[PDB]
Amino acid sequence: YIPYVKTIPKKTAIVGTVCHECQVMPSMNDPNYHKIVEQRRNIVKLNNKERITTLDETVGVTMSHTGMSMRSDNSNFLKVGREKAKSNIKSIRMPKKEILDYLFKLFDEYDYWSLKGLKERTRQPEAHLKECLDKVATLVKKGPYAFKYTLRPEYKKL
Amino acid sequence: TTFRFCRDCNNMLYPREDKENNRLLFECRTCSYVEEAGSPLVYRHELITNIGETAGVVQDIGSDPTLPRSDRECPKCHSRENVFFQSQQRRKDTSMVLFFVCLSCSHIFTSDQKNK
Amino acid sequence: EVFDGNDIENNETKVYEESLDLDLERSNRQVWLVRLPMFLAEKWRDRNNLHGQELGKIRINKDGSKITLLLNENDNDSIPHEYDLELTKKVVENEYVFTEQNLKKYQ
Amino acid sequence: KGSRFISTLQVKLYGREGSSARTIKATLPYIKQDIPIVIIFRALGIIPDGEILEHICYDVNDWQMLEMLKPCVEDGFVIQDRETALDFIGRRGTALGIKKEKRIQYAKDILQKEFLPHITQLEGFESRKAFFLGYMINRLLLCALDRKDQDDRDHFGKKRLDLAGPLLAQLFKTLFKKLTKDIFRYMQRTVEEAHD
Amino acid sequence: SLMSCISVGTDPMPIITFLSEWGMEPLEDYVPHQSPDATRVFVNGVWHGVHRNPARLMETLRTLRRKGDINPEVSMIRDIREKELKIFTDAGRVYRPL
Amino acid sequence: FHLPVRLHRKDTRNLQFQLTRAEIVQRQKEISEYKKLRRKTRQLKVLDENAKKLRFEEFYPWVMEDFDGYNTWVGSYEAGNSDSYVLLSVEDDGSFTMIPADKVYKFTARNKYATLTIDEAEKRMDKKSGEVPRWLMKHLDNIGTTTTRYDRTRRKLKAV
Ligand SMILES: [Zn+2]
Ligand SMILES: [Zn+2]
Repeated sequence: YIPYVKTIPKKTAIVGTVCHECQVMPSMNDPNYHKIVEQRRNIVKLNNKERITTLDETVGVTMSHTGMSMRSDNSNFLKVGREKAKSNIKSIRMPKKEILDYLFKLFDEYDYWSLKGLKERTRQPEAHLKECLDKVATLVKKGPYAFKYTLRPEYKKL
Repeated sequence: TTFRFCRDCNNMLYPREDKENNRLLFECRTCSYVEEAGSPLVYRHELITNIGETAGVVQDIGSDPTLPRSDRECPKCHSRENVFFQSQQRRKDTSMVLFFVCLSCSHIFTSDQKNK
Repeated sequence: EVFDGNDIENNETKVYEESLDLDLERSNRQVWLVRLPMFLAEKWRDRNNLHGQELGKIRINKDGSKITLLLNENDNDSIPHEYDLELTKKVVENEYVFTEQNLKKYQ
Repeated sequence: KGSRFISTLQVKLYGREGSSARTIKATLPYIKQDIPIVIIFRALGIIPDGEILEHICYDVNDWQMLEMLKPCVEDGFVIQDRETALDFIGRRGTALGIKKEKRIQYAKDILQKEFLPHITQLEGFESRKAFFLGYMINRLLLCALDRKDQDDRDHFGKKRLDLAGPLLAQLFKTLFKKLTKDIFRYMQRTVEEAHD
Repeated sequence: SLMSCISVGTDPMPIITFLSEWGMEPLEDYVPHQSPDATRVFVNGVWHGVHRNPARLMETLRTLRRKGDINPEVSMIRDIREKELKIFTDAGRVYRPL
Repeated sequence: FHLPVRLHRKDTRNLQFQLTRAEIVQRQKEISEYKKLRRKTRQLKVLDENAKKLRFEEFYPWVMEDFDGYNTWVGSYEAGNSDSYVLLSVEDDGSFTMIPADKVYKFTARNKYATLTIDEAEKRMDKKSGEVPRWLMKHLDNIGTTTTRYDRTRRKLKAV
């Protein structure tokens, strides 16, 4: 046998047994009869589809929005580039004697610290930030925690 | 030849022999249901077959406008109206005998005078 | 509403507070299966209706062999008031009606 | 209307008149092999052999047609339920991603969306597919029994003339598909490359 | 030929709904052994059901086409011998007046 | 049927070897003794909500099984006449009550004649022999292989 089958329980109940099958058909002797026939006839005489609409405006005016037009697009849909541009900021060099102290506190919080997160937390240029980061920490590329900066064993083993 | 079907699962039965009574039994191959055969015939392969000579005869055959008419006498109701057609078997060995269908009694007779 | 399968651990006792067995109590109830025309079905299958009002009356001859249902005057004189119930199968066999409800999920 | 692709279904009567066993096998798209008709019927939800013949032959006394159907049921006897019939179809399918359990679902989808598409492609229409399949088998047996001549390919009633309308419709359908594909490719490029 | 014309095709669904309302039994409840005289109804090569009195259906269908309710291009064939009723609505069929 | 009967949705995989409701009770009784990154860009094809909802609900078809496993029926959804039916229930006063229909399910019996398995089914049809024996099922039944759930449950229950 198989241990697991993944059933889906539901509350069910038999609430009757069918005894007769019926086909309701309007009586041909009813005074209102032949109105259904007209309704049935109208079913085949109805065309839901609508014909294409042809523009009656001047061709030159219609094409004014096509091609190398002078109009500046006002659409904001899927403007990925615009969104990123607005959010921009840069700090200035935030001298050494303070940053070198801050990293160790950041390292103490967690022993494996990413580059992207570190730039987010420290807000430094990557250029200057690399100098201090390499002086204090090292990166293990070939290990399971690849591309992750970690404090050097000399300072971690304290 | 008549095909038989099982009662418990609707599967078709197959012949079997019972040496205890030397009889013919039709037994199902899945649910072990048996039933004595009413006839000893189990197979037939008619190399020359006449099945399909009048295939397609319906209650409203006379309503077909493409069928030809004839004035031959119906030897079951004595009527002159009828629609006739050739054999419906497409094997290129059948005779050109005509089959007549009466429009008053739905009786089918043939013009054959050799064997009938 | 996913749930365990064989449930050899007996988890249904607390997960659900209702019996999980099919209720074969109301099965002994005569039911007629009726196929309706498009015009009549379009107004009898609406869920914004069926307030328990009178939809008509079923008329059966004393000797049988002929049935007919007559609607009330609520149709607005737009459809026939008399219909013939054609029994496509006098003896209907092995057809049943079963419901479906959600189970209480706590305790 | 809807996809404009064409799928061909062939029901083939193997063996000659001098053979002791002539079976019928049908070719299904994306299956790579010819399957006996009985197995296909079971895959559609018709397990009983009697029900299988009922869809094929519409006459009880037409024993001659039933006799020719005897080998077909004999070949497809080792399969006697829907689940195993679907798995047999699935194993022959050329996907090789389905491992052992998606095979049943994969086979079910093929029989639903790619098998006889001109009837329907929505779930819950296995009965219609089976009845048409029996109709195809019934027609094949009728010709095989010298009761109906093979269909004439020169019959003008079975031919269609494609005018500028249908010809342009297919061209526009193909070109529009390319345009739609190009549009999305721009969206993917625009989203990933951070472009307006 | 001079009088030859080629159809443009129309929607077959209106014809299918008409057949259902006039006694075209759905194929889901078709038992061949309980009715070995029914006529198979085909619309654009699709078997949609069976119908017990093919004469009345054909007369009603022909009358509707002639007066104009059904598009004249729709082709209707009743094979009495084969017990089949075929209705064609697709485009590309060649027809001529008579 | 052997009461009680359960009608729920379950996956139709290895139904032949599935445990019978009575057996789980027997096994449950045994328990008492023991105690004491992505591509970041993908295309989704628009699909009508009705079909997707129908597909999700109908993934696991209805299965009706009795206590002893003597009856096992699997329901298949039907769409031809699902929404064109109306039910009239006869109350115990002579009157009739109308209830619209929702769906139609066709139930087919499962595991009544010791169905084989796919692995063995392919082997037999393959060129293992000229043709499968006419009474192969009878021969294998005596060997004991290829049993049924009802036969599977009775022996285990009797063994206790
Ligand atoms: Zn049997
Ligand atoms: Zn006569």
